[PDB]
Amino acid sequence: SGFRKMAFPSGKVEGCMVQVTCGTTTLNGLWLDDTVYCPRHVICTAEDMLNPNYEDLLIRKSNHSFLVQAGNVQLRVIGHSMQNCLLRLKVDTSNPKTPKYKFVRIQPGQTFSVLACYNGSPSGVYQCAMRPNHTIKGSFLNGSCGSVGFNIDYDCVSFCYMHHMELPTGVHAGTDLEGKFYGPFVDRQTAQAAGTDTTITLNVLAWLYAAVINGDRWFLNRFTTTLNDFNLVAMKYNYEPLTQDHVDILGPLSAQTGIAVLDMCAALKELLQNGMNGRTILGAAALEDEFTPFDVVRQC
Amino acid sequence: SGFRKMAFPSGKVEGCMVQVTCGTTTLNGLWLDDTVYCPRHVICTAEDMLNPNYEDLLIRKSNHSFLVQAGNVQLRVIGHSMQNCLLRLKVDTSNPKTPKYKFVRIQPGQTFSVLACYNGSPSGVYQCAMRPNHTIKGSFLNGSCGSVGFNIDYDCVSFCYMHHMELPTGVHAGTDLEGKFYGPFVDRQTAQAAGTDTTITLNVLAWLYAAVINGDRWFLNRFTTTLNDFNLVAMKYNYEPLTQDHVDILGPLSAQTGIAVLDMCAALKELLQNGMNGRTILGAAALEDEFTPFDVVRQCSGVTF
Repeated sequence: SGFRKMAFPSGKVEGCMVQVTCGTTTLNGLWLDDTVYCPRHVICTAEDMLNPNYEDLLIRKSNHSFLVQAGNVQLRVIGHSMQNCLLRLKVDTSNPKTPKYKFVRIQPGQTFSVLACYNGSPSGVYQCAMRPNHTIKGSFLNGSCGSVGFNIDYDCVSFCYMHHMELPTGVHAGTDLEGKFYGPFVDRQTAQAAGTDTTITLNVLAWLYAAVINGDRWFLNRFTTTLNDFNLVAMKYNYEPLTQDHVDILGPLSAQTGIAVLDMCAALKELLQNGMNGRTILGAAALEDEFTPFDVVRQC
Repeated sequence: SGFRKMAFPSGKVEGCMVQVTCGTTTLNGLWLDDTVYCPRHVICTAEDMLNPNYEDLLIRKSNHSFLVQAGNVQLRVIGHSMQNCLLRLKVDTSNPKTPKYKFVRIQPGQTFSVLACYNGSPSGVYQCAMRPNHTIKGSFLNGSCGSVGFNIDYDCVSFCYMHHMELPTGVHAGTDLEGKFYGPFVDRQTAQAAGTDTTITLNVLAWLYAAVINGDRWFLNRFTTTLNDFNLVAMKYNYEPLTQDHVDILGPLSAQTGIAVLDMCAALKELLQNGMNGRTILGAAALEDEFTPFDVVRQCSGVTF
């Protein structure tokens, strides 16, 4: 009955991780059935990343150029095709561990589990949220490229992210499982930057509801607010504006705590204005926003 | 790379999770080769939790009393025996997913990952620490009893925790995989409470070396301290006394940054006396105490399994 940053169990994804090498470059690939997805920049080398032409680089590559490996075993790549920023290699072996899966594109503010990898082997798993500026603040040392974010519903894995690169600020950028980047980024060593990021207002409130559900109700107050006035304040603090939609989503949690949503806004409003009094919420000494209402409901 | 709180990949432990039932009581079990480990209070029903005689209740228990399930399939239990607060069920089938493994008892301040399960099916994995008062600030709903905690080494899974129960505090308590409780707790619905917690000073130091490694180093200074002086401060802020033995466990991290342990203590000392000044460390508004010296080497030196 506590509150941990939880990830989905990583098992189904672990049995999908492989290693993909081209010359001196190695990163991670996701092996599903007879297909291996990985970031297309596994083909660039040195003075390529300096704006390269992937069509041009790919056409010059042969199926034997790709050294794919599941543990000891190489897998024979018997075909390929680019799809936006991914490579979709074909192989002569099917992965018997392939779980029920689908590809989904995820909205900013949502969360997922990341199984970080290096040379095809799992290092660790962790939960995070897609920032509103489309970056993710993960733990990603060079070589982790091709790690995947995923969600798990019952038996079925929804892949939503593959890591590609780190930005200057030190945050990370990637694509869905169809090669589409998240955010206005390109896989080239051109100097790009993160859009400004806001705090995920919807998540903070869910987190605050999770505090209450756990016997922590010190931040609560008696006043209320309109949606209008809460936004006027929250946006001053670089919080994302709040929509009636966001309010409804908080419906079940309010029902469960008895605390009205705008009242909880009134609480957050006060927390934003008046520091935090050195007090802690769920052990945190700042406000958390990498928890969705779904998550809170799930864990609590 | 940022710096997150990572759990170990849970696949190998997922492969050993099962469902154990005695009448109405359904919890989780750990299936290794032909043994299933679960908390012995699975035998209890209702007010048996109120100080029960496990020795006598079990004497009346018969093998087929136990309903053990992996996925849809039933695992025939063909024998049982108690080991402190655990049941050891014998089954007719060796677990084909049994990983290389061992049991170890963990010490206060050490960390590990928990795979929280329900009806023998995993729901989530997270990273927590064994508190100084011998509790764990976990996340458990009812049904999670039998959920296990582990660390992985190369290929070898080290099981160190099996969840039994929650305290009035909202914290959690359970055993090593030999049935031995952590701290002074017994598996009975009686009146037990956790002692006051302290901040795991060793870990906070590790967390600070971590920051430095990531180039987050605004908090260092050109000064040092003694154990005694650092301890006279720490203890005012409810930090655990740092021992010479602790100092040695930081050796790898102090060598990799070339910053002496006592030199970092002096910086910690000043963080305590002067707060953080609105600034952050690894983006955190506060000091982290649940990353071990080991966790850091691991996560900052891309170690896989």
